[PDB]
Amino acid sequence: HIDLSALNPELVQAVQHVVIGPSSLIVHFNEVIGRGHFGCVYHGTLLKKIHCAVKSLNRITDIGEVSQFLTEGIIMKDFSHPNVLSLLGICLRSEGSPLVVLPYMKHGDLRNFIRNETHNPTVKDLIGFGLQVAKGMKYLASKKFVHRDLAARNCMLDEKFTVKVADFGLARDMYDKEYYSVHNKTGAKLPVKWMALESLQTQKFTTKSDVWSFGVLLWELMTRGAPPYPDVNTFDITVYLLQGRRLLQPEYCPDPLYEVMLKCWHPKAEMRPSFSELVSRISAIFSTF
Ligand SMILES: C[C@@H](c1ccc2ncccc2c1)c1nnc2ccc(-c3cnn(C)c3)nn12
Repeated sequence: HIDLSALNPELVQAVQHVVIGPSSLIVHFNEVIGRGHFGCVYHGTLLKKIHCAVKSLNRITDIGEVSQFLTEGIIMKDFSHPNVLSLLGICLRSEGSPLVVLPYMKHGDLRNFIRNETHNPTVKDLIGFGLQVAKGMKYLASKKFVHRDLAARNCMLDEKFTVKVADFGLARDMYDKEYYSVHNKTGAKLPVKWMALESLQTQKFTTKSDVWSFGVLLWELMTRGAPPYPDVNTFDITVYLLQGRRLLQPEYCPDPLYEVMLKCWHPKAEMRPSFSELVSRISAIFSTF
């Protein structure tokens, strides 16, 4: 049972903005539409009816850890961009951890979308999806918000095929455990194959290490969702990157686009482009298609 007296009254006042009454929300616990480490995602509907995705946090059973997760993710309510996933609200209730309510994404996550063989997205489709991610990440960087887990699996597609940068703030979790590894300095599960080299070394995350991840994500798009470095063990990813080695050019990636990737992986964080700069580069490349 989550007691709001246990919640920092500081937290109560930010949460209050977005709370959803339990009678305003219907959840179908028999309809799992996603699986994370903190809980499952269910089909819900929010009241004037709205189809939505209900993220459970019930795996987080400690009130203090629940309170810290809310504290860190609540700023989410303050963001608004067509390429960034929005928060519909938070449903506190009678027993168990809070439910987080997000818009329903009709086409699921981006990686599964492009791996689907009937979809068979063209090079131009894929580059366009990449442009959309660049714009959402441009917005988040302007807010000084570091994502720390950008990857194709962590972006969603709505009914209009608009890409939403997702898996951040209150929607943060690990939604595919295969790509998180404890073989890093922290000892905790991390997406080591999407991480900038200095992140693996110093354990720090910046907008510049997001740029690095965006490069890997571009690579994923052009390979239609192939796993990065299938041949590099999680034990070797750091030294591999130290030796100057990088993901290879995808068969159907335009030479100009590969150049952008290499840039995102420059060893000197300050030498890598900004997202504002990436939106320009990639737009011009898309336009020449
Ligand atoms: C709140 C949850 C969510 C949101 C909307 C959904 N709409 C429809 C269906 C499921 C949904 C799940 C969410 N928020 N950010 C993210 C980022 C990635 C993923 C994910 C799930 N599986 N895989 C392979 C990736 N989920 N995710």
